[PDB]
Parts: sequence; structure tokens; C-alpha cells
Amino acid sequence: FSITELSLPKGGGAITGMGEALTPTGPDGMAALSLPLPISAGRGYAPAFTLNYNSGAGNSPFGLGWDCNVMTIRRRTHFGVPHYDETDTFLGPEGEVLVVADQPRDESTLQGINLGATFTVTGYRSRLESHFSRLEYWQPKTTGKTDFWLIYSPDGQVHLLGKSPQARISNPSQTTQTAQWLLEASVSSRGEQIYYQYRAEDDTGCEADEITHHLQATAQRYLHIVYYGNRTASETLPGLDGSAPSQADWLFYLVFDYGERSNNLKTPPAFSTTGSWLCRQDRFSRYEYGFEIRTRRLCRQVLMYHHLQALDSKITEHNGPTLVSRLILNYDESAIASTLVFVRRVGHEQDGNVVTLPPLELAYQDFSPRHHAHWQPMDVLANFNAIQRWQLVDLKGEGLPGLLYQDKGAWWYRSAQRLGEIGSDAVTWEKMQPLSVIPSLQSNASLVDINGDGQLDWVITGPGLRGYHSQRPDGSWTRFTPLNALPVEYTHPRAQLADLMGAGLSDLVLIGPKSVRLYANTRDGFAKGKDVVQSGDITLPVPGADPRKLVAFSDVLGSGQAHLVEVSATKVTCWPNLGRGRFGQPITLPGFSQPATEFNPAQVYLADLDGSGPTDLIYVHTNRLDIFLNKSGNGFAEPVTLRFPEGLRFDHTCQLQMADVQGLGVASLILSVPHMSPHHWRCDLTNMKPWLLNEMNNNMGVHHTLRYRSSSQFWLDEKAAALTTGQTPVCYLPFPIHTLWQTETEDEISGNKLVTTLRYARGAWDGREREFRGFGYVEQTDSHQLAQGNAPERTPPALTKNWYATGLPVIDNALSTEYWRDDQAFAGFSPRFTTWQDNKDVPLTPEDDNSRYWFNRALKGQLLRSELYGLDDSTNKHVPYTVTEFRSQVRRLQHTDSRYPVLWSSVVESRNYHYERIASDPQCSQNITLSSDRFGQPLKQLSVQYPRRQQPAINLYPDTLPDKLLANSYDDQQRQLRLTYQQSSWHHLTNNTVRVLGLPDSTRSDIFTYGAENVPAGGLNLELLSDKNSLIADDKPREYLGQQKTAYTDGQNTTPLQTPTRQALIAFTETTVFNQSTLSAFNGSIPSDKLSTTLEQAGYQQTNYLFPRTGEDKVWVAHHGYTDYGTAAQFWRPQKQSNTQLTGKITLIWDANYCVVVQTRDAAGLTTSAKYDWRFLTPVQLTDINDNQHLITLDALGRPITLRFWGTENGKMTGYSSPEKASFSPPSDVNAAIELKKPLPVAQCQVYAPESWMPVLSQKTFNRLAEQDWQKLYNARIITEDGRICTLAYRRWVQSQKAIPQLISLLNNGPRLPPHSLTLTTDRYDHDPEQQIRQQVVFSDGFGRLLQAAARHEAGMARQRNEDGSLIINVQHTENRWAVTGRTEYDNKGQPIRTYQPYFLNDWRYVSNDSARQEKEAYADTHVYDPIGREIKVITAKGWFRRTLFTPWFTVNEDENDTAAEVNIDPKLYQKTPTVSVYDNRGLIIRNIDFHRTTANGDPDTRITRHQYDIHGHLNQSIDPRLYEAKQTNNTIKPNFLWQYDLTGNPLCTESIDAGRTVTLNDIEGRPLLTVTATGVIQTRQYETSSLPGRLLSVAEQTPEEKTSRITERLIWAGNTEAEKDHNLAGQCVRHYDTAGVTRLESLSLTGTVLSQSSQLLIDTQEANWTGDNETVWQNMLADDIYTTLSTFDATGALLTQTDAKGNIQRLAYDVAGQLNGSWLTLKGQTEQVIIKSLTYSAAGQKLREEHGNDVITEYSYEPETQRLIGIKTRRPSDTKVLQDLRYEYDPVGNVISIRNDAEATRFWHNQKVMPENTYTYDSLYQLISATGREMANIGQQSHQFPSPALPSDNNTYTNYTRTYTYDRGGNLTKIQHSSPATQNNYTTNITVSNRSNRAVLSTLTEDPAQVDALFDAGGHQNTLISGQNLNWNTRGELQQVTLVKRDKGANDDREWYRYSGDGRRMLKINEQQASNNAQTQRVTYLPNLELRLTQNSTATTEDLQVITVGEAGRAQVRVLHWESGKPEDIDNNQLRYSYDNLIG
Repeated sequence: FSITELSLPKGGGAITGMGEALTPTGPDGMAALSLPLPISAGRGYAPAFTLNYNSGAGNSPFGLGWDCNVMTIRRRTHFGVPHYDETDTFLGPEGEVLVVADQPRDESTLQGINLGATFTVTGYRSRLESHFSRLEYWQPKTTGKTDFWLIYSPDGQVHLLGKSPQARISNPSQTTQTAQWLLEASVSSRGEQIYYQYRAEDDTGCEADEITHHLQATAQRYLHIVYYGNRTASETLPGLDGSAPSQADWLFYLVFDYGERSNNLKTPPAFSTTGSWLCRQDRFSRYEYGFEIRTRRLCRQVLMYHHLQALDSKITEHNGPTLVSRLILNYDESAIASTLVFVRRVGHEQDGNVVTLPPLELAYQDFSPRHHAHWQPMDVLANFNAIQRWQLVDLKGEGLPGLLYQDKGAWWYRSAQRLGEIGSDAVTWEKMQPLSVIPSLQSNASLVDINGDGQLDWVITGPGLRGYHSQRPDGSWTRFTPLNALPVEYTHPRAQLADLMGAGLSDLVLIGPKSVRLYANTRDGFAKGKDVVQSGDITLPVPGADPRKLVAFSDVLGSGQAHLVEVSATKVTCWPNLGRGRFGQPITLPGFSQPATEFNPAQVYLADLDGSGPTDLIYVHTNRLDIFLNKSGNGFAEPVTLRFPEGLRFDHTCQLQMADVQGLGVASLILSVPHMSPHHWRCDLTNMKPWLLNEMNNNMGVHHTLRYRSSSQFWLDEKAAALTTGQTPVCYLPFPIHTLWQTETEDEISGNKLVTTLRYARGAWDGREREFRGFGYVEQTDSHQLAQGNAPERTPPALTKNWYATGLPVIDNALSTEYWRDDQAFAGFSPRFTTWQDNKDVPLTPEDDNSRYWFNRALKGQLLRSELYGLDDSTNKHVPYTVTEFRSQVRRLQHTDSRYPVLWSSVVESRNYHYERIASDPQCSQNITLSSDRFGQPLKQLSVQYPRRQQPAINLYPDTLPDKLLANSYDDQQRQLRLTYQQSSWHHLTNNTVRVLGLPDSTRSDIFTYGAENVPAGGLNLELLSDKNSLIADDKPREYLGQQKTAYTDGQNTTPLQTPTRQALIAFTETTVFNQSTLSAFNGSIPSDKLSTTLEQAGYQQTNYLFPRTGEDKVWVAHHGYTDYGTAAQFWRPQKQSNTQLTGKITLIWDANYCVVVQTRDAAGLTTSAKYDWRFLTPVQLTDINDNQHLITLDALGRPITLRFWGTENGKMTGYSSPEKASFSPPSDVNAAIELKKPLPVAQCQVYAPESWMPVLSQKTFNRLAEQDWQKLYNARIITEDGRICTLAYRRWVQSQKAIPQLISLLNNGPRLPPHSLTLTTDRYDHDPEQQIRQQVVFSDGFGRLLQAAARHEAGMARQRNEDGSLIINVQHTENRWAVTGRTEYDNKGQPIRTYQPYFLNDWRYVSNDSARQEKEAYADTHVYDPIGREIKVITAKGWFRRTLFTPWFTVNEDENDTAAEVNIDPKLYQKTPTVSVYDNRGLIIRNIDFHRTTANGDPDTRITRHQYDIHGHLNQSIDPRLYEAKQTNNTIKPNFLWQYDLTGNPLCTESIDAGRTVTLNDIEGRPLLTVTATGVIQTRQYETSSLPGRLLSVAEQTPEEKTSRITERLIWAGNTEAEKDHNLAGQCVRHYDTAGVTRLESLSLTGTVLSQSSQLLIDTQEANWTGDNETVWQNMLADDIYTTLSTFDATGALLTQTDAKGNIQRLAYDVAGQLNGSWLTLKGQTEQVIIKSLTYSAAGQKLREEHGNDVITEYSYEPETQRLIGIKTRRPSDTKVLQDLRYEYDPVGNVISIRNDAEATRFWHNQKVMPENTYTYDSLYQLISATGREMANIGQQSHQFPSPALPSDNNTYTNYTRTYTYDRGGNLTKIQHSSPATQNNYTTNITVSNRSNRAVLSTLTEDPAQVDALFDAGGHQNTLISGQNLNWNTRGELQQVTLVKRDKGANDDREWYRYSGDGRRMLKINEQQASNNAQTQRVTYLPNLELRLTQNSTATTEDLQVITVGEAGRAQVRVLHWESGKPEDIDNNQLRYSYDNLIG
């Protein structure tokens, strides 16, 4: 909940990129990228699309690898083509199998629309529920109607998929057969709609042969237009009746363009276009649905269109829908496969110009066989004899092919093995091993389960087998063939497949890894067999009949099925496989031909070499071989000819095999030669799989690099490593997965790299469901690689070990082994299997093996365990930082269907260990889900905080710890078992038409707190806590924490309803705040009989407990978050909003479409208005409550670029000139904007340069080489349409020759800066001739982080930036000066690792990183982090360093002093004084441990400050070291503080020993209602009424004596009158009566500053008691004097002039950076005289050179490493006299240790010239222990008696002195020892501290601690300054009166009394002296920059004095004394007194 508030965006700052993000997806092991589209949120209900990459993905309309998946529901094809009948299975939108839910029913209508037939509707749900959406299948009983799907989502949405033919993929031959129902429309639960219109495939743009050979290519559907922002609310799906969409009915359109529209940067595309589709080169076809689906299109643009004429009816659209944002997708087009290699966001300005972002470049692994073709001898096969009769095939299913051969009449296999070093990809083969089968027993073409595997996987074909009758029986041997290369229905043939197979098959000769040449047995039935056999209407070639023709199975189309292929000497022909034995009409694949007289089919091999999918065709010559690459199953490219190993001639005795010996998925050439040696050679055409994404560059300073490694190589590593130990691991992954193995992130600006390296093991493959379960073990290793010159302190590699369930128990069970072992840890988790019965979970054991299979399957993918380690040299390197582990629960929701059960998988338990590398003393929390409802919502949850282990014997903590610290880290709050117990109740709306899920109803939290011995086992788990004897059983007690209930409305009636409506409108929220317990805090402050009423008056209400227990009555709640909603026709949009029943509602006025709020009217009627820019739906103009205008403008990308404001000050129009009055075209390049001069009619102007990292080509270089040259450069996307150099393309173009020298050579470093933005900021309005233009430039990095900021400063000395970005330290004067601040260097995880001090530069431009790193005087602090991301070390620029050690129960902080010994006064003193923070098992700091030490050799006192938190988690007690010590001997000592809270954590009662007991009750608005102070005063506050904002109106106070209240404060707030607006007083407290008078507000400015106010004071005799409602009786209590202060400010709000209540005028002047640089004063009547005439600053903004009106100069000196103040010279140039040069010296942490004045003494000290250096010494807590100094001789002993000044006549002297300070253990200064030898005035001041508190008094008042506390009032106010001087105090705790001298017998005392403002400022001081000789009254009135001092007697007014103050005290404030009378003779009038101060002023 939040009250709506209108505001305008801010410009400049960081630079946001495309938003692309690289995703992890650990267990599956793929590289996955997310790239967002420019979709407008519109009204709120909009399409959710992202453009996604995944390395495992094939080709798509978005190129190879990507997709833009829309929600589709489709038939299941995994196990083969669907049959389009009652047996097909359906997949939901996320791919899960769908299962019949309910029994079907008959419906002929839907949402009041008539469907025109009786539909049978069937319920469906996922077999692995997650979202819990519900699906419906609507099937017409009567023909002529189409079937469709509904999805009732769990969030009220309803989706319609596949009703209209435009949104379904069907077989164009028999259109009845539906393959995919695509999302057609959807509607929200509040009346918002979305319609998805696709666009079927056609022949437009295709060439002749494409259309000729691909018939009825209309099946494919492409996404074309998405309509949303419906103009008329409705809960009905659009286009349900069947109508097409009308663009006028919508506000927003998302258009996917596939080439129709123009694609240039000069003109914006048009919503409607006659343009023609583009036909891609890599056209492809898919056949898994039983028919061809052709794809010919590539999406070239994604365009957002707004209906501006409808959003703002003052806009007229001639083109049609207007373009608001554009996304260009440019490809690397190829006939083999197109790849998305360029992505760029673009916007079009109104003037035609375009605004652009840096493009995202992407690069994929290319395939260059010519450069990579090298034959290497297979040295490993020298002992391998066989050359002609052996198969290189993966029999055992390991992912790599082994050696399958026969020798000596036996059969032998040889698995693949790692060659030597683990991690290398080298491969060999292990010692032979006999096959588990015997080929002799087998029949011909027989299925067989090789190597004892359960499943039949291979087919055997040989002469010696039964049934072999080959017509050409020459040179054939027993052969094995994988069943996956043959069609799916080979087992039971049918149709064309059956006719082709005919009688049978003789041989099956693998010619590739997946391609099988076919030979048939002697035919019968068609005995003639003249070549072809006829099947249906297709002629099939009989395999082997024609010896001049190859006949084989091979996926020459790259689609996933074993197609039929014939190869003649002249053409390759393909019959595609349509499943069930169906084969389609033949397609000719042009491009391959051999001379008919030479062609030999035995020389043809089919294998995927390019890895693009389709099989490539290798024809083997004698001295070479030709490689025909496949052009997307559309033909073959020109051959790549490869030579053989020199001197080799391939003949019929040699052998060639195409085998994946690399595991890359591509194939390599395995050559075998008998007569030459070595006999076996190997050619790898690529060592990296091609076409996978491997490079990114956002052209903003980030370069990503991906590297993959085959899962098979990880299998080899796993096998080898697991074979070091004598164990046999089983491979459960029988094929390659190209896993993401390294992600390298390179910051091109900082040079910092970050390499994240991934290992995999325990890969799992399900043979039953033919799915990949994932990798059981995934290892991750982040390694920072910072640039050279950086700090030697890097962050060492961080290692995360993750174990994920696979659902295969043989693996999951054993995963427990690799876990890090802890004999003390709790029992590991086992997955829980339950069945849904009687509305709850019932644990079962899965009955049969099938149930086991499914139950375990559900577990797949869940993170079981994660362990974090730091890989450094620490002695705990092998101990994890953190260890998390998880327990899954699988529930059986339904068992009806016999095939699959319906299961829900959830994580019921989670456990979190924090060891921090300390194996002996971990923290452990654990969350459990005890029960949940049918829809998965939790009903009972338990959060477990475990206790600390009792102190072990083997101390694993470091021995460098302070002594006794570890034992002092133990606390009883650490030894409590804490069980937070949360109950929840929900609302579900479920029927055949409604599904709203997860709606909250009620929540309750209690908490069990148990002794540490109750921790069982082995630990707690779901079962021990669900038991009868559980610790959380219903009979065991528990501390109630709170409860909340959500209150819904129907939108029309107030009374909350029992069951929410589909809209789920939240009326309000009911929250418990009090119970009886917490109410005990008001005992004594609010009488019992009067308590309820009071709470009622404050807004609280009584209500029963939720989930009430026996004996619970009532609690007090607050209702908050009230909303009054509009009608359904208004999209149920909020119209009014109100926080509580105590305040009025604010009213929201929406635009005409209920998209945005255009006006707010608060409960007082103050109006805020917002004009929007409907290109983006962002506010761009604001009319404030004072009817003033604030305007901005936006560029075509939505970024603010200009800000103005104007309005009325003092009833007059002022401000910046509107664009009508004065126009201003903002600059485009930062340089010209910087070269701008005054005036400007803007407050601000932004200029964005995101593309500044891309070098730009010289226009004159464009002229130098132009057009043809440029066109070649541009076509390959080296250059953009604008002169931008694309970094990645250029990179892959330098390493590619034939480019010829790059005359274009500005990528040669030079003019490239990080992304940056400029902000110009005017300080005066445009019609002000002294307007300056402030200039700031901010630099971002490619991740969008702030690097540095430059601010134009007044000319002067500054360092220099070279032409190449080099930093030069030697300073020099310049007129182009910039303060550089914020300079930072990050690593690639965003962590700041170097932070530099500010510095002046002669340029705004960025300084190269290595330049600043290589320079020491570029002072930089280094930061050092741990793998958790916490600072652990900081090495300052001066050398010192701080350090932080994190341990599970305490954190140790060593500061610069504490560590000075490891690298000032005495480093051994501060040795081992760290500050320790000791936590409990709730992360709450329960102890602060310090180590006190005064001398280097003393042993440390241990200071313990103990904090105790109640079981609500609230700070209950705090006790300091000395009372903690005193309490160990007497436990009746009250702690320093004792707090009592409510149930939400608000403090109610504060019992302080120092400040007393304070009680406070707030109202449901959070406002103080009733306070009771420690002295007894009752403060009651009175606010506005329930129809108003609820501002403060009165403050009343009632002492215990006063029997009636006194009204101390009245507030009078302004209204809406046009006069108030004319003075900008709306909503302001115009008349404020306080304790000392009234403050009146007369005029505010456009910047909210006060232009005129006036104070009036009470007559001295009247206490402030504003009673009644008549303001005149109040005004009569005032003194007539009106002190009016009035001022004028600049455009930024800075003060320019101020006029005090006596006409004197201070004037200020600022510089080009907003720093004060001038100060003048004009006394009433006199002329203006300067006070400050010059003032320069340091780069950090600290005062530097100040020249006062007396020509005296002050020069400040700063330590460059730290900016610490080290010098204050004060000199007078008229006589070259150094009046006061103070020099400071600090210790490392910054304590002042020495102050020496290098000036010579003043003329006031006789014969004294030298002033001694002051020295100060501290202890380990930095308490001042010793001090030396100088003092005038005649000072004597110190007290409140001020000395008389020394005069030049007296010839006085000053001596040295030493003071020594003795402090308590609670921080109290107990003793001061002043020793001054020469003077001989040695004394000791003693302070008596109370024994039970920190009240302490001067010894002269008492020496007895037990009597000190009674020297203070109840609230710690000392009521006796000194014995005889009584002190009285306000009712607010402010000093009321000092009785300076008492007098008896009714006489009058000497007294000083004070009057303060309502907010605590002293306004009036009156010193009264009743000395008889002259009864003198001094009166001081404190006013803004003015003091009025008036001294009177009973007879006349002696003195009248005005003290003017120029500056703020402590900063060289200059006072001026002006006398209206009583001026003494010996002082000029209007005296100027310039103050000159020290460090602390």
C-alpha cells in the first residue's frame, strides 16, 4: 500500500544499457541469455516477452539458438508423430504432460458468447503441478467447428489458445489435424485484455525452386501484432466470437516485423505497410508433427506503437499508430544457419533525427575447416592392428565411441579413457573387454541389448547370421548399428517404410555416426524388382538394387528424424520421414555431382561436420576428399577439398570412419591405412563446436567470452578421478551435452577480468522418458583477475559446490558422500513421499516400482546441497563458509489415470549453516513447512534458530585473538532453541469459470522458546514436530507475537465481505498492535478504568484472536490502507486513498483511459496536476499546490533533457521563461554544451553520451575513403549507419586478413571515453544578467556504475590530463578547471576495490585507470572483500589499514591504531584493542566488547556492554560495563535502559536510570497522542479532524500540580486562497504559536525557501497558555515588537540576501560550482562594505584561501592522503605578520595528538615570543588521558568564575601546564589533575559519580555517590548548578532559570532565565541583578543573523546594542556591534570583529 504522489523523473546520472543478462541454469548445463524487448507497460496488463538464447536450442524465426517463446499448448511428439485421435497426449505451455482432471461436461456457451455448437469440455492439469493453473479442452461434438483450449490461471487471468485458424498450427492437407494451439487472447481479472495476432507462412519473397519444391508451406505461424490497452473494460476474451482485431479498439500495439517495413536510421517504420516479407537463406522444415512445417522468415524488428490520438485527443495521427520505441535485430545471414549478431535500440525524434543506444554485438563459434584441417598420427593406436573390420562406436553409452572389434575369433570392446593429465581433452581407449552378447547366436538384422544393458539398443547384420540373403555378397562382415539412426517405427514397420524394407535387410553399413547405408535381402512378391518398388503414390528405390546409387537413412534436413536419402552421380534425393512409416514426396538437394563414369557409392559418407544439424556429405577421392556442406537441408555448397597425409593414396583396402571422438557432437575423420605406418590418422575439423554463442560486447565497456566443454570429457575426468580410488563409477549419460564451462567477464575500462569456471559430474539420463535429468554435481569457481598495477591484495577464488537431485535413486542416494563431513551436524535430509488424503498429506512408501519411478522423478532439478569455500592459503581453506541443504516433498494429488500420477514437488525443509570456516562453532537455522493446502499454500510454518554448541576443547579460532575474548563471546541468549510458529489462512475462488488462488486471509505468529537441551538427535525435522510429543504441540505453551487479517470489498459497499470477488479488492488491512501483556506498559500512565476509551480514541479496535486458543479473549488492532475503487468500467482503479480512519482521503483523478493519474487532491483540497508525454506514459509537466509550473522535456528514448520552472513569488510572475517566451534547442554533443554561455531559459540541461566507448570516424576521413570502401566496412557491421566503430566486429576483422591496412585507425586508442552524461545547471533565472552555468559530467561503466564526477570550478591550479588520458601530478594553472570526485574502481561483481581522493584537473575528461593506478600521488584506499561480499580489509593511502574478521558468533574490528603495530604515539598501546560485536542465534548484537588500556605494557581491562532482546526480537535491556560489573555481585542493580514495546516494535515505555521513565502512546497514524515525561508532565497532542490531512493543531501540557491543562502550542495552517498561492503558502503552517511567542510565515519562493517571516514574543510576565478559539486573546499576550526577517534566494535555493529585523542587509555571492565566494554587509543607512572578498576551496570542498574585508588571509592546509585539516595560517599582508599559524598532528585513526602554533606570541605577553606545542595522549578507547598547553599566569584554579582579561600594560606572562584526566569505566570523567610547576597553581578537580547511574556532580555538592542521584530531578536534570544556585526547568526539559544569588526576607534574587522556541531554540535570555547600587537587567533577543542586547535600570535604559552576525559560529563568523545608545567612549560605533578559530571552532 502507498499513497499516490506525482513527480517528474530526474535526468543524467548513470547510463542504463539494453538490460541483457546472462543466466546460470546450473544443473542442465546450458548457456542461457535473456534479452528484453521494448514492451510498454501501458495500463499495466501487457504481454510478457523476452528474447532468449540457449546453447541447446535449434533454429527459429530469430536465428540459430534464440527464440521468443509465446504461450502455446500442443500435442506430444517426443515418442513419435502424434496420431491425431483419442490416444494423443498434450503438453501444457511449460512442456509438462497434461492429465485429465475432472470428468467432461457439455457446454455450448462461454462468457455469454454463443459458440455455435455443443462442445464437450474436459479438465486438464499438469502431471507436475507448479503454478496450479487449470486447463480446459473444448472439443466440438459436431463437425465444422474447431476445438480450442482455455487456461484459467491462478491469478484471475483467463487465456484462450487456438480458437481462430490464424492462431493454430494445423496440417494444411487435413486441417482437422491440429498440432499447436497458440495463445490467441487473454483477459485479466479487472477488465484488461490482450489479443495475439499471428501471421501464416506464404510464398511472398521466396524464389522459384523454394516454392516449387515445398508445397502447402502455410502451416507455420509467426507472431505479428499484439493488441493491448483495450479502450473498453470487459471480462470477455477479445476475438472469442471469431472477429479479427480492429486497431481503433486498442491503445498499444507490439509489432514484430520480418522485413516488411523500412529498416534504416533515417525514417521511422510505419504500423501499416504494403512491404513484402523477406525470405531467409536458411529456410528449414520440421516434421515431428506428422507433416512439413516450413520456416522462411526472420524477425528483423520489434516495434512499439502507441495510439496517441486516443491517449491524448489533442494529438492527431495521419500515419496511424505512432512509433515510440524500436529494436533492430540484424543477423549474419547464411544458407547454412543465420545467427543474431546485432541488436540495437533506437528512437525517432519529431524533427526526423534519431536517438540511438550502443549496439549489443554477439558472436558464435565459427567453422573454418581449411585452416583447421591437419592430419595427426593416432599414436595411441600403434598397438591396434585391425584396419578394415572395426567400428568406432559408443556401445556402453558413455558419450564417446569405443573400439569395437574382433580378434582371434573373439569379440572385444574398448571404452574411451582419459589420456594422462586430468582436465585435458586428450582421449585414448582402455584395455579390451569381452562383449556380454555373442553375435553368432544372433539372427540377421536382430535387435540386441549390448553389454548386458536391460534395453534393446543395437541392430546386428552379418553374413554368418540366420536370414542373411544378400544379392551382392562380397566383403561384408558382422556389423552393429544404433537403433537411433533408424526410423522410430523400424521395429514394427508400416507403409512406405515397410515397402522399402520389403522382404528384409541384409547389411546396415554405418557411413556416419547417425547415417546408415541400406542393403536389402533378395526381394519377393515384387520378384522382378526392376529397381524401385511402388508404395502409395510414391516410388521408393529398393536399397542396394542399383549399385551406382547410394540408399541410406540420414537427417539431411537437420530436423531430428531418419529421412530417406538416395545419392546418384548427379543428384541427392531425400524422402522425408512423416512418422508411422509415412514418407513424403521427394526433394532434390542440388549442389553435388560426380562424373558418372567415376562415381562410387562406397566413397560417400554422411555426417554432421559443421554441427549445424543437417548431415554433410563427404566424397572420398584417392589423394584428397571433398566436403559438401549442407545448406539447411536445401542443397549443398561448393566443396571444400582436403588433402590426405602426403604420400597417401586411399583405396579399397583402407578405411575411413566419421566419428565423434571429441564428444563435440560434430564428427571427425578417422583414417586407417594398412601398408603405411602409422596405420591410423586423425583429422579434427574443429576443436570447438561451431554455431554456439561465445562472445558478447555491449560497446559500453564490457566484453563477455563463453567457452564450452563436452559432458563426455567431464565423464572421462569423473571416471579417471574415481579410478584413482579403486571404484567403478557408472556413466548415466549416453551422449554429448555441450556444457557451459567458462564465462569470462572483461571490463574494458578497468581491465579487471572475472573468470567463472564450471565443472560437472554425475550426469543423469532417463531411458524410460528419454529425457535429460541434469547433472548431479555442479562446481563453480569465481576467479577475479584484476589488472596489473592494482593492489597485491586480490580476492582469492571462491568455490561453490552444488548437488542437485536427478530423480534416479542410484545417483541421488550416493550424492550424500561428496558432502563436507561434520560429525556434529544434524541428520541429512531424505525426500518425503506423501499422498493427498482427507485434505492433508499422508506419508507413504511408493507401492510398486512404477510409483517409485514417478515419485523420484518429481525430485529432479532441486538443489539438494550447497557449500561455499574460499580457495586461499588460510589454515581453514578446507572448511566451508556456509552450508545449505534442502528437503523435497512429493505429494500424490491424483491417481485416476493408470499411465501417470499427478504429483506436486515442493521443498518442505531448508537448513542453513554458517561456519565462517570454523568447523567447531557454527550457527544453524532451519525453516520447515508443516502443512499446506491442496493448492500448495502454506498453512503452518516453523522457523528454527538453534543454540550454540557448548565450548569445544579443540579451539580452532586464531591464537591472535585478544585474551579471554572467546570465552567472553558466550551468552545465555546464544543457548536458546527458538521456534517461530506462523499460521496462515487463504481465500480460494474455484469453479468452472473462476480460478483465483493465493489470496491472503489471516496470519498469526507465536514463538516457542526452549532450553538448549531440547534439541534432539540429529536435529529437528518435519516428523518430530508433527508428533504427539512435539515441542509445538497444541498443549504446550507459546508466546503470542501477533496477527494480521486482510479485508476485501466488492467495490460498492463498505461492509467487508466473507469471500473476496475475482477482482480481490483490498478494502483495508487489520493489524494487531496490542495485547494485555504489551498494555501493561501503561500502568500508572493511563488509569485502568480509562484505558480502553483512550485506545478507542486513538483508532484502535478490539477483535478476537485469529486461530484462537482456549482462554484468549481480545486484542487491539489498527485498520490501515483504505482504498475506494472505481467501477468495473474504470478497470477497478483506485479513486480515493486514505491511511487510517483518523485522516481524510486523497482523491485520484485519472486520465480518460485510466492509465495514469493526472491529478491528486489531498484531504485539504490542495491540487497537484500532471501533463504526460504519451510516447512513454511518464509525467512531463507538474502544476503544484501553489499553482506553479515545473516542466521537463524528453528525447526519443524517454530521457529527461531539459527542466524549467516558473510561478508566482509575492503575487508576481517570475522564474524561468516558458518555451513560448524563450525557446531553447538543447545541444547534442557535450563539448558544444560546455561551450555555452549565459543566458539560458532552463534550470537544467542534460546531454547523454552512452556510445562514447565506440570510436567515431572523422567526417573528413569519411571524405578521404568513401562509399565503396565505406560500404564494404559497413556491410559487415564494422561501422554503423552513423560513424560508430562496432568493437566486436572490428575485432573479428583485425584477426581476418584481406581487409588491407586500416587507414581507419582511431580504434588505435585515442578518443574513447567511458559512457558519460553532462548536466548544465543555471543558478539564476534567464532574465538575471549574473546567471552562471554550472557544469557536471558523470562517467559510468559498461555495467552502469558510477566511476567519477567532474564539476567545473573557478580557474586556478590543477593537475593535467594528457592527450592520451595520462595523469600528470605536477600542478599548473588553468582556466578549464574541474573538481574530480567519487573516483572509484570496481571489480566485475560491482565491489569497489579502489577509492581515490578528489583532485583538480584541467579537463572534465576521464583519466585512464592504469594512469591513476601507476601513480602513487593519486592517493587511493584499497578495499578487500571475502566471498560473501563483505569488506574484510582496507589499506588506506597513508599505509595504515583496518581489518574485520567475521566469525559465526562475533565480528572483530581492528582500526588503524589497532593494527599500527603490524606496519603512532606507541603502537604497542593500541595493540589488540579491537571492537568486538557478539551476536546471538538471531543475528542481534548482544554484546559490545572493548579493551581498555592506558599504558603500552599494562594488560587490557575488558569492557562488556550487554544488550538483551526479548523473545519478540526487540531491544529490551542495555547495561554498560561498570554497572554490568557492579551487577555481577548484586543482581538488583537496574540496567542503564529498560524498554517496553508494542507488538509491532514501537517503543511504549523507556526506563532510563539517567533520563527517567518516559511513556508514550501513538495513534494508528503513528502520531504521538499521549506522552508522560519522567517528571510527571502529561503532554497531549491534538490534530486535524477525520476529513483532513491530519496535521498538528495544538500541544497541551499538564503538570501534576496543575489540575487543568495548559495549551503550549497552536498551529494555524494555510488554505488554498489565490493570495496564499501567490505567496506559495499553500499547506504551510502560516501562524505558529509556540512556547515563546508566534512565528508568522508571509512569503515562500519557488524553491520552497522563506522570503519573509516575522517573530513576535510574549510579554515577559505571561506564560504561554493559548486557550479558547479566539486568536485575538492570544495576540494580546504578545509584545508589540515584530521581528521581521526577509531574504532573497537564487534559482537553486541558496541565500543571496537577508535582511534582519533592523534593516541590515547581508549579501552573498557564489562561484561557478555553487561555493560561497563573496560576503557583504550593509548597515541601515550606511553603504555596503565587503566582509569576505575572496574564498577558494579544495577539491573536496573544504575552505582553502579566505580573504576577509580586513585584507587578512587565512590559508588552510590539508593532508592529501586523508583531507584532514593540518594547517590554519592567519596572516596580515600589510606588515607581513603571521598572526596565528596552527599546525595539527593526528594519529592513524584521526585523534588529535599535537597542536603547535608556529606564530610568535602576541604583544600582550611581556618578553615572551615562543608558544609551546600542545601534546595530547589517549588510551585504547581514545579518551583524552593527558594534555599540555599554555595558560596565563594569574588564572589560578578553575571554576565557573571567568578570568579578567590581561592588558598590554600589565606585562603579563603565560606558563606551561599539564592536565591529566581519569575516567570511570562508564565513560564518566571522574578526576582532572592540573599541574603547572612554575606558576605553582596545582589543583585536582574531582567529580563524584552515582553508584547506580551516570549522574555525577562536582565534589563540592557531594562526595557520597549515594547522594548524587538526588541532586537531579526525575529526568536527569541537575537542579543545583552550585550549592546556592538552584536550577529550574521547563515542562520540556529545557533550562528555565538559574538563581545566581539567593536573597531572603522577600528580597529579589540575582537570576538568569530563558525562553525557548517550540522546537528548542533559545529566543530570549534575561540576566537580572538586584545589587542595590545599580539594579541592572540585561536582555538578549536572538534573531536570524541578529542579536538584540538591551541593558536597563529602574530609571533609564543605559545600553541598546545590535550584534550583526555574518557567517555561522565556529567558522570565522564576523560580528558587528552597532549602538543605538550607551556606546562606551573607547569604541568606535559599528565595530567589525572578525573571529578566527581552531579545528573545533
